[PDB]
Amino acid sequence: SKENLPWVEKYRPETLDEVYGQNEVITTVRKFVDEGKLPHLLFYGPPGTGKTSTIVALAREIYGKNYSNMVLELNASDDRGIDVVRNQIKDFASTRQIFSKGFKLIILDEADAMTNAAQNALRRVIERYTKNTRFCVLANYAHKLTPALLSRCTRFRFQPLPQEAIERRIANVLVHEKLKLSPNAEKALIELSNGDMRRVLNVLQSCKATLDNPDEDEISDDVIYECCGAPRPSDLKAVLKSILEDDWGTAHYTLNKVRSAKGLALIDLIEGIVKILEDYELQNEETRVHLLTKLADIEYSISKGGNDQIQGSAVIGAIKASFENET
Amino acid sequence: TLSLQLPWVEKYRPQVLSDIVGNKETIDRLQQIAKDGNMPHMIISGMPGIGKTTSVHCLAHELLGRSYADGVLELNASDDRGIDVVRNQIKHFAQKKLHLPPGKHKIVILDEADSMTAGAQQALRRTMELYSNSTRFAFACNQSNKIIEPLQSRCAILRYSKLSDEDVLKRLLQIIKLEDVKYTNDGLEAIIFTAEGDMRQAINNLQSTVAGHGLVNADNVFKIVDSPHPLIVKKMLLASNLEDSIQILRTDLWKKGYSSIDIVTTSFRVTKNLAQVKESVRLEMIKEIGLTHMRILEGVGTYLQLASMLAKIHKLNNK
Amino acid sequence: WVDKYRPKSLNALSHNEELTNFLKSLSDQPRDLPHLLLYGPNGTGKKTRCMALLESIFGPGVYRLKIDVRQFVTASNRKLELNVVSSPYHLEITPSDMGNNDRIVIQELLKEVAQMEHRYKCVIINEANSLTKDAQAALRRTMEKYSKNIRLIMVCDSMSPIIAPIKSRCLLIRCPAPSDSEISTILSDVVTNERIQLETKDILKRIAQASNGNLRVSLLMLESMALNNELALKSSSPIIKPDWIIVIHKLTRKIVKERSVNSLIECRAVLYDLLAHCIPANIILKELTFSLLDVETLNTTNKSSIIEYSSVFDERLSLGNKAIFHLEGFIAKVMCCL
Amino acid sequence: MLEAKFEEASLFKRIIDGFKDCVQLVNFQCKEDGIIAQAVDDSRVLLVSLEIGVEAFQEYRCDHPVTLGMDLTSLSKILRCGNNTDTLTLIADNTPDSIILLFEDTKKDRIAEYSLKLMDIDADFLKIEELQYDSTLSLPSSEFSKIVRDLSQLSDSINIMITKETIKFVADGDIGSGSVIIKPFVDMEHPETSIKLEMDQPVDLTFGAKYLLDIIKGSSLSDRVGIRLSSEAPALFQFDLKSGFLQFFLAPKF
Amino acid sequence: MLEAKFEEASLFKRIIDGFKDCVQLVNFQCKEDGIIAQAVDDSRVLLVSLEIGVEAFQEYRCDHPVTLGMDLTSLSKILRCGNNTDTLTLIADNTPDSIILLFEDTKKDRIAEYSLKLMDIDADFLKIEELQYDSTLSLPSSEFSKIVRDLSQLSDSINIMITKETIKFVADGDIGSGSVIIKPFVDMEHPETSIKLEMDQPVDLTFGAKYLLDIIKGSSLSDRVGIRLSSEAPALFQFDLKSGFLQFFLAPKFNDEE
Amino acid sequence: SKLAAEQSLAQQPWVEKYRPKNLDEVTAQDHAVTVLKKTLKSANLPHMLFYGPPGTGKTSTILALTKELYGPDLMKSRILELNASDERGISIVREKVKNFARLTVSKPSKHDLENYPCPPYKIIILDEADSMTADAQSALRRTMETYSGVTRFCLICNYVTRIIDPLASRCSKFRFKALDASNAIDRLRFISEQENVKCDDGVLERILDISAGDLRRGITLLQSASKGAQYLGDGKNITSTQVEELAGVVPHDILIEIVEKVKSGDFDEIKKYVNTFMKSGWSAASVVNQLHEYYITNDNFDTNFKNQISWLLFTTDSRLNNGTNEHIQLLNLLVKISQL
DNA sequence: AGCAGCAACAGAGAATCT
DNA sequence: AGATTCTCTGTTGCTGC
Ligand SMILES: Nc1ncnc2c1ncn2[C@@H]1O[C@H](COP(=O)(O)OP(=O)(O)OP(O)(O)=S)[C@@H](O)[C@H]1O
Ligand SMILES: Nc1ncnc2c1ncn2[C@@H]1O[C@H](COP(=O)(O)OP(=O)(O)OP(O)(O)=S)[C@@H](O)[C@H]1O
Ligand SMILES: Nc1ncnc2c1ncn2[C@@H]1O[C@H](COP(=O)(O)OP(=O)(O)OP(O)(O)=S)[C@@H](O)[C@H]1O
Ligand SMILES: Nc1ncnc2c1ncn2[C@@H]1O[C@H](COP(=O)(O)OP(=O)(O)O)[C@@H](O)[C@H]1O
Ligand SMILES: [Mg+2]
Ligand SMILES: [Mg+2]
Ligand SMILES: [Mg+2]
Repeated sequence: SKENLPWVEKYRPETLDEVYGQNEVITTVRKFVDEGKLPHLLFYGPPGTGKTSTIVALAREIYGKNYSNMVLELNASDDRGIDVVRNQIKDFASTRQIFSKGFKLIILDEADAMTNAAQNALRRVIERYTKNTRFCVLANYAHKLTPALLSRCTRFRFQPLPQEAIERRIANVLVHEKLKLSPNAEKALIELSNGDMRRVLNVLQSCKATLDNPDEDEISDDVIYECCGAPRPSDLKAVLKSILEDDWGTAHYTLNKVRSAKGLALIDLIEGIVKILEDYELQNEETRVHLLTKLADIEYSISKGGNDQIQGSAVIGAIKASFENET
Repeated sequence: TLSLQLPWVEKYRPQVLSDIVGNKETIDRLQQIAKDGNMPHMIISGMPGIGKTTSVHCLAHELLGRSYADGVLELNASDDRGIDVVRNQIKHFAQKKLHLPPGKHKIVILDEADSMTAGAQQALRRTMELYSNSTRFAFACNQSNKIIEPLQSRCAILRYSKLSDEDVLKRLLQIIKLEDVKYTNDGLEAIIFTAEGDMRQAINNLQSTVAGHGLVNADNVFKIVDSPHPLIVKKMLLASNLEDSIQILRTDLWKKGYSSIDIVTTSFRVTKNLAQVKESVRLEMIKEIGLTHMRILEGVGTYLQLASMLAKIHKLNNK
Repeated sequence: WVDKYRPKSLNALSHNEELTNFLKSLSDQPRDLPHLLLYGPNGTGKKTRCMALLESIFGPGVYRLKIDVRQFVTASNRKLELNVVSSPYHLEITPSDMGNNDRIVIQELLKEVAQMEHRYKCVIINEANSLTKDAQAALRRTMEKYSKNIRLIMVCDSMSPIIAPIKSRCLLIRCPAPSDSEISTILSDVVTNERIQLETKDILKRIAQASNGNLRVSLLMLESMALNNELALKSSSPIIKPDWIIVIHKLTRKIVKERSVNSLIECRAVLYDLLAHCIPANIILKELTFSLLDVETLNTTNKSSIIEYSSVFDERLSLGNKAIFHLEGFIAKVMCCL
Repeated sequence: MLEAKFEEASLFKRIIDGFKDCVQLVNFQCKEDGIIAQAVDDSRVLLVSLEIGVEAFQEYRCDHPVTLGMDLTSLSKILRCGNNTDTLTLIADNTPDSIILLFEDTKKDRIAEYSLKLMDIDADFLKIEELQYDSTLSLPSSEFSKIVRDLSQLSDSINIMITKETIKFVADGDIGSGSVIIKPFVDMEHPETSIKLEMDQPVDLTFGAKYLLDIIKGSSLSDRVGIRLSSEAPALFQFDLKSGFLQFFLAPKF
Repeated sequence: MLEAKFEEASLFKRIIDGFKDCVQLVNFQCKEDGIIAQAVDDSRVLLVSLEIGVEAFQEYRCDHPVTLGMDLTSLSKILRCGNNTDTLTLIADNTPDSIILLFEDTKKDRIAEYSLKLMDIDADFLKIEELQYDSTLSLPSSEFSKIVRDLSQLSDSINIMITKETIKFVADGDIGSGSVIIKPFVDMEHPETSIKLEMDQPVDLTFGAKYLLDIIKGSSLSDRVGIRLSSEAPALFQFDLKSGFLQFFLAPKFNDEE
Repeated sequence: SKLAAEQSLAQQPWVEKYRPKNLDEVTAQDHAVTVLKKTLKSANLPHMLFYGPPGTGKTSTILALTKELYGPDLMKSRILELNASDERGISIVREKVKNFARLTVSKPSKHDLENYPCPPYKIIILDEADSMTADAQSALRRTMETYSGVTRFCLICNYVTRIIDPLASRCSKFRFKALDASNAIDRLRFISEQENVKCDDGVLERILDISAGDLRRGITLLQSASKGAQYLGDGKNITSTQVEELAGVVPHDILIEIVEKVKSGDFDEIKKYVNTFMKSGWSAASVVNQLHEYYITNDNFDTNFKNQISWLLFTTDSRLNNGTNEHIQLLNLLVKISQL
């Protein structure tokens, strides 16, 4: 049953009308398929944007419910070498369908992990067998693909999910589940997503589990922040104010009590302070240079461990010394 | 839907050497060779999508006439091209008896010659030397340095260059006339700008824009085929003030879904190939772009690292 | 000799009485014993104290040990060859005898010893600082999965390269270097047992002042200078210094005397000759910097820059593999500073 | 539940030999009228389809169909314990995580029993067989194997061409070309050697030699092989069993 | 001196086939009552021990024992010249640097003679056989080979369990588990197919499948195999010869010990 | 059977003796165990990614969850645990992990369904995912994306940055918080009472203060203090000084001597005192941490001095976190802070 | 200090011929 | 029925990226 799959897998789009966020590419692909001229596609974009769902729904709309048989889907989990290409992909492209009549579809998902020799062998397979089969390459990084292979396909960039589409999907999930969500809670949820539907679905399931109730109540900002462990804008701005204006010992005490009262992480506070200070209209860019350099150094040091108190004091001192040049 | 139509790159693929709008010198050279005969061993190098495979295909077709089926041996990178293949099949084809006109020869086309192993390339030397009177070799590669010098010593070297704006514009105008498409000057200009000397990519973008919107206009081309990635990165690095570069990185690159690895790597390429600033400042910018890369390869790839890289580059440019 | 007079039990220790009492406390109940990590200066006597603690956890047969050999296969049939020190109650492995293949030996050998098993068999990991981060990560879960059959006693000189999970997974025991007085008392018993002739006792103190807490170096230097004075130490017996220390001192003299590229070439040559004779580059850098700071011709401004450059290039050497590439850079930076 | 006892473990071993190598995953389904199994190779050009009726077994009981998927390699690894003459019983509950293979000798003596781990495969049996094919022919399977083994050496493609009273196999590659021409004929001295051909329309199809080579294995299950060709669908090569058949559907090269 | 003539070179070739692969060095010793040989693998979990009495030979003369060590691989390389029906004579002086293998056909015609270089091995023959084992069983060796070949595919460990009137071989690994259960029985229609079992105490030991696979080779020397198991010592698998025997002693896995 | 397990636990060190067996034993990581308890009644366990400081209880939490889910019978049949002591290349991830994921779930027994929920999926956990290469990690993407109906993936790591972005997006991120005195004093007091650890008033809270968010190190220090107090047999209570002595903490007077040498003194005196201090074995990380606490906490230094001392201590800790020589780094730090 | 892709060599199994 | 030869598969080593 579908009630056992996680929310990321349960709510996977099955038709092209359930893929939100991407409109300019979805309409163009629908027109390509209706008019017949479907070229070799290259879906490039960040994780969680809906490239795999888009191509799966496309193959479903093209071949019907028997998609799992008329399409050759290869990914990084499967062995994709040059010999694998030579045998499997060439035998698939050269032959025809065993279930119906029509062009074939080869979905090379996550093809950014393929060997250079494999791409060099495939770039002539795409150019030779082009009247009976098509190629779809999904990628997160366009630098791992050879320029020859990159030039044979039409590139579609999957933009991050905007506010309207992600709110539409959230409303769809809140309709499918016996769940209510606060408006400010929804805004905070959209803020900690960066256009990643996977994160939204995961944390929505997690905060529904956090409710502890038969779901007669609502999900507020407190639930989201306590479940995702993300700092609140209130505590963020309080720490920033105490760092910018208050005394050194008082700033240290404030940072300690804020990061220990809710168990917040220093890296999340660093990213939040970076995001907040990005809107600050500042004087001569030397302060911004020092701030960015020191904050990136502290983040790279945190990414390897160390003393949290020493790193917090380093953040405080870096912000203070950076702002001391603004006078 | 039941079947698709042939793409314009394959449908309008040139079949005669006159239809090629590539490098005029080498094109007339190959045309005179096909007219007179006595085709020598050749290695055609260049960049993807400029008319290298089509050129050698047209040359072989025009030179062999109807005997193309039994006189031309095509081997691509999709087929096994190791030492065993060169030893058995290529040698059997070169030793094969075939009655040809007194001006033609058997042609062995080897696509993607830069991918053949060292053993096969070494074995091909005497293979092409002992049968150089009834078998000729034509290599098509992108990097001539990947082919050993002994093989390059026995053949001509044809280096294909990028296609100027005029040639791609003329070819696109011919395709539009042959297809009856509604277009405009700014749309074709945007297409050629996003092509970057790539004729195949230009025709592909044109066909995609036609099948997606019908009218080839700059707005449609820009909304379907995003502007060149390296140009926005160059404009970001060449910014004079830190806030302008930060806003460019935020809106154009980060808010549109470009990964940090692509941004930093495109950034490295732009710098390496930069010519506006001096050598020392370019080396310092490349050095800074490197630490950000090392930190991103270690999994610390975020917007703060790119912001710090830009800040360090500006500090270097800050005398 | 160092080996002829060495304690074999906890009651035979003659310095750090608080550490001996802590070891006796830890060995009172031996079955509920967690993993241990002995850290401190090199030459303090932690490897003797670990064996003395094993002598309290088990019978006196812990010292009757044997050397065996075990072969391993990496991806290549290359048979990594590793010798093992084994005892009927414990075993000792030194992953510092190979390159980046520490993880394979660690995981395979420890899994074999843990699957075969007072009730547990002790494991002594010698020189845990040379353990690569991947080998330490592999040992991280092996320390916890098999805690009723395998107990680790890791001997190291500095917990700086040891990862935080391993640090947390074992008790930490510090071994401070013995005071000059205890070293002098030990040397007194040694010279009365080895029948050495001392005109004045204070020379022994000077030996301590020349060893910097190292007992292994102290006894060896005492015996080396006892052979030059023919078993009769006088009031002004010269101090026997190792050859590499003299080479480093001459290198610092050359550094402070001449600062040029022509001298940088011979400095690189001296560094090559030192590295080719089984001398680590970190110790070379440490001794070079410490003896350069002792140069009275320089001032505080020079010494501060010297120590900063030495820290920077020590980080470089800990992050690099071509040690001379960092040593020559540090030497050039010091030349530019002076 | 699954409860199927083969008189001779050998029959099952030869059947599996047919799926062997050319496919990795097989989906079995037992039911009231027997057992069926389907396997498709990765490139999707070959489908191996089996049908064993109730009468092919010495004992068969089914009150509740069971579908089970498995790795063929794992299955064949275990399929060499049959002594050929051993008795083989396939056993599984209604919601299995494994399939039990039980080999026993006549006497109580030796009992080899295996418990093979199953794979979850989305049930999706194909029904691509045609009502009528352009041409139909049968001939001794050993003869078909030789024909395939001959030509295979010359090319990676073997063409089958059918015209009135003529069947022609052709391969053409680097070293040269080859052809095998056979004609329909009834041998009364023993009709298992005859070559029948019913042509409604001349056909001319090309197949990848590597696949025909996989298919010839069926010779070990039947004396004759039936080949049905069409320009509209995958070709069918069929090997009849006593109550059943092993079928190979192969898509022609485009 | 060493002077042992085998009627058929084949017997010696099959005997050496038994040491083959699983051991590298073999130490032979000829004496007044015959020839013995011992070989231990590198991990020391398997000992191969041979005994050939004087009566197994067509001619045997020994007035002075000789001990000689050699590389097994070198020996087998030379052990395919026997034509099986050829006559084989092993020859060596009292202080040998080599061992001479002399193959001759009935008629004076073909004489193939080899001079194999010897290795110096510290003489240290083991005597690990027990007086009584927990359980003893014999069964056709071809049956034992099949049992081992079955289970081997499933795991690197094969367990042998013995209870009253029951012998059970079991393997359990990744793809699943398997077991072969056999019961004692006397077949008068030909007793070489019977399965005997004498159990003084139930036993349950695990062995490394790679080693049992080496051991099954003895089938070529005898119709039956004797298996003696104990919880106190290496298991003994024995293949009888006419006047002699080939024995394999295998240490049970402790949990991980071949 | 069970009694042998009880005795082996009783003869086991306190770290493994008091390992959380149920989801209720988790004292401080409540946000994660609440979701884990809620999904125990449902059947929609998503792919999870535990990350946080070492010793926070990630492995213990996942073990307790798998136990409460499957029972001690299915605990060994529906779990695939891969640690850092095993090979986890592309070959292993493609063969073994994918074969286990593609396999069907084992049939539960009659006693399993009566007491445990027995979900229709199995669990594949990968402990210490920091050592996994990024290509072997990307190989797991579709493996965990397509076979989610039959298996669930649980990644465990300390640095969440070492895991690629797609894997971090596919799994639900669970951040384990540091276990300071506040949220772990209850667990420490429970461990002390269960072992009759007679201590003073401010010992346990001090122990966690030395632990810096690490309950494993705190339990180890408590066990060491209890052993040292039982060996003496005086019947007194453990003191905070006795605890900080064996914890590697430099005494207050020795640190005040360092402060005096830094404040007043030249390069030579500071170098000599550092050479003397390095003779007594102290961890440079602890000395740097104590100096940082003293300098930032003391309200007698200028803010301009405080920014510089914070940056210098940060640089020194970052350099020490790479395996450098403690003596050189400590001397450089003290010299740099003496010039201020 | 992986992998991979490789290619070559050796061993084992199956088939055919005497 | 046994022996020999040929073919196929697997493992190891070397080279290149
Ligand atoms: N545009 C979208 N509309 C609705 N749901 C979406 C959308 N994009 C992602 N999702 C959800 O996120 C899940 C994962 O989507 P995927 O297509 O697998 O992500 P992706 O774009 O392929 O990025 P990868 O796989 O990490 S490279 C889907 O099953 C949906 O539940
Ligand atoms: N000079 C040209 N004139 C007309 N069409 C061209 C020209 N060059 C390329 N094209 C088009 O581009 C398609 C592909 O050209 P190719 O010759 O295959 O590219 P290439 O120069 O060989 O670079 P590769 O194959 O990536 S190494 C042709 O089928 C044409 O449609
Ligand atoms: N939240 C907790 N509640 C109770 N005991 C805990 C808790 N966290 C850790 N412990 C104790 O610390 C021991 C180690 O737990 P682990 O789960 O291995 O720590 P960890 O988070 O895995 O650290 P690693 O493995 O270095 S990342 C457990 O056996 C407990 O005794
Ligand atoms: N308790 C002790 N009393 C006297 N000498 C000792 C004692 N412990 C160790 N020593 C000696 O002091 C020196 C210490 O150096 P070494 O043994 O190498 O240290 P470690 O045990 O840390 O490796 C050796 O000569 C050693 O035998
Ligand atoms: Mg995807
Ligand atoms: Mg080309
Ligand atoms: Mg853990």
